Formats: sequence, structure tokens, C-alpha cells
Amino acid sequence: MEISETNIGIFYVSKLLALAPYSAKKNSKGQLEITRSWLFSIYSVCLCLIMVFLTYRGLLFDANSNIPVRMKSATSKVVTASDVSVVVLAIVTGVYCGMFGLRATQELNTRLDKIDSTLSPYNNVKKDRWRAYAMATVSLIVIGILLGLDVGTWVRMAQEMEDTELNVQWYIPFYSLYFILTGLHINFANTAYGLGRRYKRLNQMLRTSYLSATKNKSLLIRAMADNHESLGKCVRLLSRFYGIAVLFILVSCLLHLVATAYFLFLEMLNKRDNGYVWVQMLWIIFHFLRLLMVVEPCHLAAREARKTIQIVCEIERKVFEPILVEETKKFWQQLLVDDAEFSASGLCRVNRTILTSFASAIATYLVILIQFQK
Amino acid sequence: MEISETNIGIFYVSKLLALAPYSAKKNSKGQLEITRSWLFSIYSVCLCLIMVFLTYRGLLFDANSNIPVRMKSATSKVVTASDVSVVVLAIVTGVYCGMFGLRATQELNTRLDKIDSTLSPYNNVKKDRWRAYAMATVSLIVIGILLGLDVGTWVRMAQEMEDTELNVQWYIPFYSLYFILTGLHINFANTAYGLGRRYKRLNQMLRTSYLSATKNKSLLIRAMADNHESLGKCVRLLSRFYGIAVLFILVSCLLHLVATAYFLFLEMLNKRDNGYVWVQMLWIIFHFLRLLMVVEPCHLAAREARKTIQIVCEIERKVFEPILVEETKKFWQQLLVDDAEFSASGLCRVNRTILTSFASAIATYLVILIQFQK
Amino acid sequence: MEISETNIGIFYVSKLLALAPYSAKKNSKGQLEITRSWLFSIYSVCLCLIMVFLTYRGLLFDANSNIPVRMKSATSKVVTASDVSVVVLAIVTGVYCGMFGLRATQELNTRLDKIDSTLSPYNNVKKDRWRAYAMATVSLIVIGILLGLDVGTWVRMAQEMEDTELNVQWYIPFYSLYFILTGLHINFANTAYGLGRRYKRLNQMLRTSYLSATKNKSLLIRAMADNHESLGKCVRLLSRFYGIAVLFILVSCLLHLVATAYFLFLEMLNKRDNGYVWVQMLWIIFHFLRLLMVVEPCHLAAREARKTIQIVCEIERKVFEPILVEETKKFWQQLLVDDAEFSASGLCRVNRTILTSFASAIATYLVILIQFQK
Amino acid sequence: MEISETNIGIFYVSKLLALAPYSAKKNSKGQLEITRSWLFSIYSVCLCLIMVFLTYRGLLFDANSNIPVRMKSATSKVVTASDVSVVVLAIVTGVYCGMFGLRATQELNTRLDKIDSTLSPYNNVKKDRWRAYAMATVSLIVIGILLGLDVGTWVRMAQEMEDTELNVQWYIPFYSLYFILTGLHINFANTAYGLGRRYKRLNQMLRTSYLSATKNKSLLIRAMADNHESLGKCVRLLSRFYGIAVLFILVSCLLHLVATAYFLFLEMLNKRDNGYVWVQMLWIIFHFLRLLMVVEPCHLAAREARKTIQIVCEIERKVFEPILVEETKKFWQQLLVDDAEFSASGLCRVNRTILTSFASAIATYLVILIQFQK
Ligand SMILES: OC[C@H]1O[C@](O)(CO)[C@@H](O)[C@@H]1O
Ligand SMILES: OC[C@H]1O[C@](O)(CO)[C@@H](O)[C@@H]1O
Ligand SMILES: OC[C@H]1O[C@](O)(CO)[C@@H](O)[C@@H]1O
Ligand SMILES: OC[C@H]1O[C@](O)(CO)[C@@H](O)[C@@H]1O
Repeated sequence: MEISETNIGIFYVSKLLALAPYSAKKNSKGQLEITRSWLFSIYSVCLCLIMVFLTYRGLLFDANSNIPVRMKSATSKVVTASDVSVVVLAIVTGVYCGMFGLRATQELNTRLDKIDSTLSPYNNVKKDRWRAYAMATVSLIVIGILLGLDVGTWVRMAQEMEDTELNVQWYIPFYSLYFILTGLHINFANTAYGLGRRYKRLNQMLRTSYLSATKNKSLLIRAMADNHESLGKCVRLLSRFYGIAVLFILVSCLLHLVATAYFLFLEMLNKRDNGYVWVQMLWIIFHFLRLLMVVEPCHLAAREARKTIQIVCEIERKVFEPILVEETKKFWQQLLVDDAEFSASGLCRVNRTILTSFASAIATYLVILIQFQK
Repeated sequence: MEISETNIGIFYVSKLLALAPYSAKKNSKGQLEITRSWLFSIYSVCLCLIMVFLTYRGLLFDANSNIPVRMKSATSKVVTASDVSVVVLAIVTGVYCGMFGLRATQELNTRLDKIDSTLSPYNNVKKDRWRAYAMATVSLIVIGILLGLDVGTWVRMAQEMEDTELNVQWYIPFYSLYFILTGLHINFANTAYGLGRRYKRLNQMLRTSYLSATKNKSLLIRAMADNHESLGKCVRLLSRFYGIAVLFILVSCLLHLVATAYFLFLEMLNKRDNGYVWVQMLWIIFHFLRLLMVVEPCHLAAREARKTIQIVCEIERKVFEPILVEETKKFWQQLLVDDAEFSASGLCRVNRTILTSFASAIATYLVILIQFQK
Repeated sequence: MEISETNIGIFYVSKLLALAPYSAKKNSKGQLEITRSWLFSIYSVCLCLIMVFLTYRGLLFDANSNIPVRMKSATSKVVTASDVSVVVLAIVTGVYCGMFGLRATQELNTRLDKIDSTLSPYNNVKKDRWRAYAMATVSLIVIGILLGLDVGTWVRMAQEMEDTELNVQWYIPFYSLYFILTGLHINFANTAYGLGRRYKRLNQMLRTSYLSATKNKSLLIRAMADNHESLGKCVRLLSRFYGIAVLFILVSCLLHLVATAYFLFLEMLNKRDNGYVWVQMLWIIFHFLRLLMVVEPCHLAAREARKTIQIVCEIERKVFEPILVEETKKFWQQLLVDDAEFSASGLCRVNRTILTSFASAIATYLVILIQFQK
Repeated sequence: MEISETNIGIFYVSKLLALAPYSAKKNSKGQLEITRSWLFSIYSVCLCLIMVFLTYRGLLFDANSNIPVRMKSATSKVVTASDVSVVVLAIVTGVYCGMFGLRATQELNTRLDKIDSTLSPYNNVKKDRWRAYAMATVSLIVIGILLGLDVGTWVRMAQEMEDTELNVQWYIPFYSLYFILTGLHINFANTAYGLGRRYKRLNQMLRTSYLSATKNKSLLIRAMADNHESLGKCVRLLSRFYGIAVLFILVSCLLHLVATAYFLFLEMLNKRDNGYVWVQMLWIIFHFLRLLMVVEPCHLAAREARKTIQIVCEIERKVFEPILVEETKKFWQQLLVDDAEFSASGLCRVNRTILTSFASAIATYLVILIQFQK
């Protein structure tokens, strides 16, 4: 995860949501330093364990309730349990990654500091801060009104048939855990989008400074080679930090994209109220947007990294000095060798192609289950 | 999309079908210039919106009609809605690509002009114009008689049980939108086939001029290197212009190849008239041909681009001059680096392998659905 | 397809089976010449058309017979029609490839002649002839007793309930077409195995002559580079000749591996005679062996082609002369560039990985269909 | 398989379990020599044949018993037969690989001896021996208590309804064969983990000795190039030795991960005793751990092999001598050329991506079968 004074609200939100128990303390030479927060580590572990235990306790309390609200069936129980358990797994993986990842975070931030140090000409900070804050605020607000609307529609259905108020607020830990899931998505989307933006700036350096004695050109070549190595290693560091968390996030998103669609189809077939149908449509849209927050930044970063050698050849021809050509040859050898694709801890490569495979899964399941219903 | 006086009827047809609101005006130095047509942009947006609203209005009017003609079932409604909605999505994506794509079209045509400028020896214009016009006319005619036959068979079935004339002409916007889909297929097939033909000419240059002082050979090497870069970038420009349109076209084609087959199987099982069965067989053949108009040109272009280094090695050995060998080394470095595969906006690579995967999908669905029917 | 005096019986059998209407006439300078046989081309087209029409006529005659023997059901009809039609498609594709492939065959044989010309030290002809003749004889004999056993078991079942003799010999064209399918498999297996054996000899040249003035070493380097180009181009020529025929062969083999397994499962569930069960087990084994006659030779050829640069590096280090090192550098550049994987006309790459995918299909279908039966 | 005095207990256990009929005899010059044990080869073949015949005899004896214990159904019979037969196939493949693999084992051990000879600085033997012995003991113990618990729960269920003691001990050969399967897993996990650890040491050599006259640096470069070749060839030797055994192990693991899950779901639906449910949960966990003993070591080895050129570039820049740079260029050419991914005899590449595909299979089957049950 990325820690910087460009956008420190994201780090504070992640720490609040028990996903980054860290401390951001400066020294005199700038260089924001990330240290382990022992007071916040125990807070994160306690909050994660308490929230998971609470949502599971509410889950089995609804299951054992006299009139169940959310899980009253042989199949509704299984699907609701799968949804809650996959959300719990995503939360636990995010907390585990944020806890035992201090060294990876420190190394990634140290590399990013040197990356930003030599990217001055197109280092526009205000726009980056505004974009990051807007993305975080929009994500938190959309999930806030989504959880509020979900509470409202479930309250409406429960009151349709202490009545049910405690039965429906038994899922408050579930929505609190959804909040932590949104925070984890915010963190990963910020880090990957920052890596992609730095790759864009790296591509821009060679695109404008060269395709427009002279040892400054050789210095720029060496600095950009170091920058491309640092970005390629930062992608690997991110894959070490949130690789399994992103895997479980993708699994949760696929499971939700299947289960919410199945619930919407069943509810439409039963010819019930329009509120639950609209809420499930909003949930499907939100799940699609959530999926377009992990595959999209990784795809952008990989595509921008791949677009460096294709411009490096241009300097390879548009050079005459015997030293700068050798330097560009080394850079070309790098880009022939380097590969900066995000990996979900080695199981899969996160990019837009997943969007196809997920569909190839969903269009399968939605073809099977529906045909079993009718 | 490609604009040239070699075949200007395709551009005029695309502009008529609300898919290319552009103006082709020359200057004195040849160089056909493509400008944004503000009068035609509003016409395109109005036609697209009106056509989509009209086909949807007819869709729900048939659904709410006293005796529905095309959608009278719980499953027929869903499948017909899926077909109409996927056609609508393809049309909307094509219009959106043709509207917000002026810069990409201008850059692609500017690059293609320089490509054709230095490909004189095998620049045969009359055959290219005849082939493009024949392909466009055949596509439009086949879809015309197909829509006419579909109107006829649906009229026959509707009259089998204002009677039904307004109910059956409620789908005239649907067939008008199918016409725009055919026009979009024509446009993409023309552009991709032109890129492939230029790749073939590029391969022919090095295949005949070298495998048969002398600085003309070095000049030809440099010109062909520039040509291969321009073609590789033109493939990327096309992937930027029609990348998502081709994705939605492939999705529509897969959905139709499944739905038309399911309808044919159901209709054969019900033992009804032979006209609808033959019309659906023709529709399946047309959908297969439509699929063999996006994967086929992209596959041809990629295969012809891949067949350049495999001939570049021949000059790499069949050269003696110290400068021409270095030039061929740079060209070889390009072809080792370059990749000219069309991408459907990053989700998938369009080639003949899709034909396999589509089958692996269809043979799945046609195995499931049929087993659910029997 | 490969024509040589090393094994001319395979070519004669292929010509007899309407799969190679060619003439093998020598000139004084050795160099067996393949010419188009106009007398045999019309024979091949007539035999193919007559056989296809005859098997289809018998198919619909059994379907319309008073007591059908092989197709008396709603599903048995469909599965039997699929089997017969896929066999017919394979036969038609093989005949079409053998007819409009004179130029490809001539070029492939011309390249193979030069390949064998400079592979003298390990050119062992008697073993190659014996292996090819044994493979062809074993394939023909196994299919002969398989068709005989199939005739016997179907006669037994038909007589269990002109009685049925004409109804059961209505499928004699089907088994005659199976004979042509076996001949096509023999042809492709001979050609691909010859390409693989020549790749093995090429790998052996560099493995023994170098890893054991001296311009003979440079001559050997140049000759082996030419040989590797000729083999890589011969693989492409074979992919042009039998690319679609191999695709339809793989489709037929997958369809048969599914259908025969489904029939065996159904017959075991019905608790009928053991003869049909054993015949279907033999048919499944034969279909598996048939599949291990297209993926196996292509996989062997690709694996042996890939094992050339991995030994080329050895000479790259074990050389001292400034000219031989440059020659080995060119050879290494080839093997870095070259790719000699057989392609089924671009849809898929034929290798052992298909064996996995086929299973991933079969284990799917055999899981679905069976669960639908019980 | 790896034979060394570092861990000789694994070899002795494998020989005892009829998976390595070899003899480890030293000569005076160290260099542990592996010879074929004719006394142990016949013992291995007899034990394998007797065990397979015994488990099959017990299988059909339970099937033909008056009151079947494990297979009393139309589907339970099929699933139990599939499990037992896939275990038998894995055992037979392991025995066949261990018998006809003397040359491959000898070559692999000879290469590994030279690998370990020049890896002295980080050659820590005590930790390697402790880790290997602990892994083997833990695997054997976990499978021992698992088979004991399985015997106990099956005895409990059988006594719930000579009573059944001989019927339940009719599966003692099945659990004895499971022991041999565990031994095969131990052998492959030891060999692949040793290859990965040697790759780690190779990566460490260049990571510490260079990234910290001088011909010792060139000597180290040459030695590490030879080491990387030897490791790449040792991976190929392992793929030759246990390639098909690992394929059948993966097939068995997938079949078990599906069948045990189906049994657990059915047993939970039937609302039976908790002991069988907990035993099946333990079996699922053990099968997952077994799967994380073939994909995990191969993935680690491939990932560590891929992390060599990415550090080789560092010496490529951090060198000044004209000879050491040329040596590093040759090493870079290797790592650009080399590929050290384990292959299951060419059908598939064993890595963590399989974990995804297996899930994509399981999540399919568990979606189908369950929907067929309800
Ligand atoms: O409660 C929120 C979660 O449960 C569902 O609403 C099920 O209807 C899912 O769509 C969503 O992920
Ligand atoms: O109306 C044309 C469209 O609707 C169908 O005819 C359904 O029968 C499809 O085959 C076709 O794509
Ligand atoms: O007639 C031979 C063909 O038909 C079947 O026997 C069906 O039982 C198939 O197994 C085989 O391919
Ligand atoms: O007997 C052990 C084997 O049989 C099962 O227990 C079936 O319940 C499997 O889980 C296991 O692989």
C-alpha cells in the first residue's frame, strides 16, 4: 500500500477500518517513514476477530430464529452463508495482509519516493490528491447508501410478515464488514492506480524528452531505466502484499455476481415487490463496479508498462552518439526481459481478460441454475 | 475506419446508417481530409436514439398485446428480449464509436495514406475497389432478403392464428437496427481487410525485392520498417476505434448462435411448418458468416504480420554490406518486439481461436438446454 | 503428404482410398516427381460423392424402415446421425484436401528431398520403411476386424428381434467410409511422423558432430540452418494441406469419444448382452488410439524442434573461430524466431495439451448426460 | 528422484513402499551410486500387483456381499469404484515410473552431485535433512491417523446396521495403497523441493557475490551458468521420471476433491451422524494439502528459475571488464532461452494456475450435482 502526503486520508481511513495498522511519521529530510503501530495492530486484530465472530453469531442466530428473515429455506441458507462467509474471508485476508506486510509496505513506499523524486516535470500533486480523495469518498458514499437501502428493503420485507428489528439488525456486523471490504477495495485501487500513473509518467518522459555536451540525455536514460526497474519491482511488492487479498476479492465478486443474479431471477419469478428487485439491481451494478476496480487498474498498469519498448525503439533509431545508443540498448534489453503484470499470488494474472472468464463462468451458471428453476 | 477514394461508397453507406458522421473533403495536394460533420453528428445521434426507442417500444407493445406474436411465453419473452437488447447494445456501441472517434479515424487515415504512398509496385486499386464494393453489396443484399424472409415467415405464422399486421410491423425498427448492425460489420470488415491487405503488400515487398551504389536497398529497408510500424499502430488505432464495438458484436453473435439454435431445436421438436425452420437455418448460416467477418480479417492480419520476421532472416543472411545488415538487424529487432494482434479493448484477442471457444460455449449450452427440454 | 520410395505403399493405399489422386513418376536424376492424375482425380471425386450419398441413403432408409435397427428413438437417431455426419465431414474434408493440394504436396516433397539429401549419416531407410509399413498394416487390420466385429454384433442384435439383413448392410457404406477415415489417419500420421523423425535427425547432427582448416563445421552449420528452415516450412505446408482435415478429425474423435461412452453407459444401465458392451469398449479404445495419432506426432515434432536451440547454446560456447561463432549466432537467432507447431488451420495448435482439453470436455459431458439419465 | 546422504530415510521409505527398487552404494570417492536392485524390483512388482488385485477383489466382494457396507447404491458403487480405481492407477503409474526409471534417476543424481559440489557457501545440510525428515514423518503420520479414523468411522457405520468385520477389513488393501500414494507424494515433493532449493541457492550466489586479477568472478559466472543448465535439465529429468505419475496424481486429487465434497453434501442432506461428516472434512483438507504438494513445489521452482535473469541484468550493468560482460551476455542469452517449468508429460504445466483450473472444474461440478440432488 502507498503512503504519502499527496493523499493521507486514504491511509487514515484504511487504518481506521483495521486494514493498515501503521504510523506515518516524518523525519527532517522529508521522506515519510512508515513504522509498525503496536497500539493499532492489536486494535486491528481485535476489530477483525470481533466483527467476524459477530456476523457469524448473527448468521446462526437468524438461522436458529423462530421466524428467519434472510435465510429461511434449504437453498437460501446455503447461498446467504456463502455470501457472508466469502465476505468474511475477504475481510480476514485483507487484515492478515495489512498486518504481516510492514516490510513490503516500507520497501514499496521507499521505492515510490525515489520514483516520484525524479518525475518532477509532470509531477502534478493537486490533481492526484483530488482524484484519490474523490474516488475514496465516492466509494464510501455509494457503499453507505447501498447498505442503508439494503437495511431499508430488508426491514420492509421483514415487517411485511420484538417483531423482527433484532433479527434484521443481527446483520449490522455483516454491513460493517462490507464497509471494511470497501476500504480494502479503496486501498488496492489507490495503490494500483498510483503505480499505473507513475508508469504513465515514465512513458511520457521518454515520449516527450526524446521524440521531440549532451550527457544529460544519458542521465535521463539511466534514471528512467532505474525508474522502470523500481516500478516493475513495486508491482511485485504489491502482488506480495495484496496478492491473496485480491484473489479472495475476485472470488467474492464472482460469487456475488452469481448469487445476486440468481436472487434477482428468483424474486422476479416469484412476482414480489419492486423494492427488492431494484436493490438487487443496484447490488449487481455495485459488484460490477467493484470488479472494475481490481482488473481495471492492473490492466492499465500492465498496458502502460508494455507501451515502453514500443517507444524505446524510436530513440534506438533516433540516436547517433555511441554511448546513448548502448544505453538505449540496455534499456531495450530490460523491456524485452521485464514483465510487470500483477499476479494474484501466482494463481492468475489480474487484467481485463478476467472479465471475459468471469462472464464465461456467470453465463454458464446463470444458464444452469435458471434451467433448473423452470 | 478507412476513408479513401479507392472505395468511397462504404463510407457513404456508413454515414447513411448513422455509423460515420464525417465529411470527406480533399485539398489540392490529394490527401483526402476527414472532418467532423456537425450536421450529420446530430442526425446520427437522433437516428440511433429514435431507432432504439422504437424497437424497445414495439418490444413492450408486443409483450403487452392481447395476442403476442413473437414473445408469448415465459422463456420466449426472455430470449427475444435478449436478442433485441443485444442488437440494440451493438448498435449503440457502434454509434458511440463512430461519434467519439474522429481523432482516431483521422490518425488512422493519415497513416494509411503514407502506407499506400510507398506501396506503388503492387498498388492495384481497381481490384480493391471491386472487392470492397462487392462485399458491401453482398452483405447488404443478403441481409435484405434475410429480413424480408423473416418478415414473411413471421407474417405467415401470425396470420396462422387489425388482425396482426401492426403487431408484426412493430418489429420494423428491429430489422432497421439489424441493417445498421450489417453496416457496422461492413465497416469493420473493410477496415481490417484493408489493414491485412497492406500487411500482405508489405510482406511482398521484402519477399520479392530482396529474395530475388546500392543504397536503394537501405532506403527500401527503412521505408518498410516505417510501414510496419505504421501498420502496427493502425491495428492499435482500429482496436481503439472499434474495440468495444467488436466485443459487443462478438457477444451478440454468440448469443444469436445459441438462441437461434435453441429456437430451431424447439420448433423441430414441436413439429411445425418448414418455413420457420428453413428461415432459422438461414439465420444460423448468416450468423456464422457474420462471425466469419471479424475473427477472419483480424486473424489474416495477425498471421500476415507474423510472417515478416520469418522472411526478414532471409535478408539477414543474404546481405554483405555492413550498413544494410545493421538496418536489417533493427528491422529484426522490431519484428521480435512488435505485436499486431487485434484486441477487443483488452478483454480478448480477436482471431480464429475464438471460433473454437465459441464452439466450446455453444456445444455446452446446446448440450444443457436440449437435455432440459427432453 | 510425403511421397518417397522409402515407403510407397502408403501413397498407393491413399490413392486407392480416394485421398491422394497423384502419380509418382521418376526422372533420371532420382527425384521422384508427383504429378496430378486426371484419371484418378475424377475417380476420387466420384468415389467420395458416391460413398457419402450411399451412407446417407442407408441412414434415411434405416430411419424410414418399418423396424429400424440402429436408430429407433428420438435420441438414438440424433446421436447416430451426428456420428455418421461427422464421419462424412471428415471424409469430405480429406478428399478436398487431397484434391486441391497438388502444389503443397509437390513443395513439401521437394523440400523433404533436400532434407534427406544432406542427412546421410543417420539416414536409415530399412527401419523407416518397416515402421511405416507396419503402422499402416496394423491400422488397416485393426479397423478391419473392428468393422467386422461391429457388423457381427449389429447383426446379432438385429436378429435378436428379408428379416434385417438389408437393414444391417445398409451401413456398409458407413464402414467403407470408416476405412477412408483410417486411411486419412494413416496418411497424416506418416507425414507428421516423418517430419518429426527428420527433426530428430537434425537435432542429432548438432548433438554428435559438435558436442563430441575446419570450414566443414561452418558448412555443416549452414546446411543444418537450411534444414531447420525447410522443416519449419514443411510443418507449415502440412498445416496448409491437412490443417482443416485434422480439425475435422479431432472434432469427429471428440464426438465419438462422447457418443460411444454415452452408448456404453446406456447399454450397461439397460443390462443387455455383453457383446455390444465389449464392442463399444473396443471402439472407445480405438478412438483413443486414433486421437493418439494426430496429437502425438505433432507433439513429438514440436518438442523435437524446441530441443534445438537448447543444444545450439552448447556450440555457442564451445566455439573459438570468429566465423563459426557468427554462424551459430545466426542459427540461434533462427531458433529464437522459429516456431514449428502444427496448427489446425489456425483454430488450435495440435499437441498433447488437446488431450487435456478433450478430457475437460468429456468429463463435462459424461457428468451432465449421465446425471440426466439417472 | 533424489538420492543423497543428506536425507536417506526418504529413499529407504520409497524402496519399502515399492516405489524405488534401487540400491545406494558408495565408492571411495564419495559419489553415492544408485544401482538397480534386482531383488527389490521383483519385490516391488509383486507388491504392486498383489495390492491392486487385493483391493479390487475386496471391491467386488463388497459389491457382491449380502449387505454391502461402502457401495450399496447405483451411484455410490460408481463413485467408490472411481475413487478406488484412480488410486490404483496412481499406484500403478508410480510403480511403473520407479521401475523403468533407473537411467533417469542416475542422471538426475549425477547432475545434482555436481550442483551441490559448487554450492558450498550456502550448503546447509542439517536444516535440509531435518526439513525432509519432518515433512516425510508428518505426511506418513497424518495419513496414518487419517486411515485409522476412516477405518473407525466405517466400522461405526457398519456396526450401526461375521456381522461386518470382514466386509470392512476388505478395504485394508485400499488403505495400504493409500499409504503407497502418500509415499509417492513424499518422493515427488522431496525431489521438486530439492530442485527449488538448489535454484534458490543459485539465485543467492549471483545475488550476494556480485550485487554486493579478478578472474574468479568469471569462474563463478561459468560455474553458475553450468549450474543453471544442470537444474534446467534436472527439471526435465524429473518430468521424464514422474511426469505421468504426477498427471495421474492430479487426476486422482481432482476426482477425490469432487467425490468427497459430493459425499459430504449428500451426508449432510441425509442428516446422519457427525463422525462421517468430520472424517470427510478431514479428507477434503488432506486432499487439498496433497494438491498443495505437487503444484506448490513446481511453482516455487519455476518462480525461482524465472528470478535469475531479472538479477542477471544487474551484473550486466555493474561490470566493466570486457570478458566478464561477454560471459554475463552468454548467461543472459541462456535465461532468455531457458525454461524450467515442470510438465506433466506434456499435457499440462504444473504450477499454481492449476489450483484455479481445478476450482473452475470443482465449482462447476459442485454446482451441477447439487442442483441435480435438490
Ligand atoms: O447483503 C448484501 C449481499 O447480499 C445480497 O444482497 C444478496 O441479495 C448480495 O447481493 C449482496 O452481496
Ligand atoms: O429476428 C432475427 C433474430 O431473431 C431470430 O430469428 C430468432 O429466431 C434470430 O435467429 C435472429 O437473430
Ligand atoms: O459404428 C461405429 C460408430 O458408431 C458407434 O459404434 C456407436 O456405438 C461408435 O462407437 C462408433 O464410432
Ligand atoms: O476412503 C478414502 C477415500 O474414500 C473417501 O473417503 C470417500 O468418502 C474419499 O474421501 C477418500 O479419498
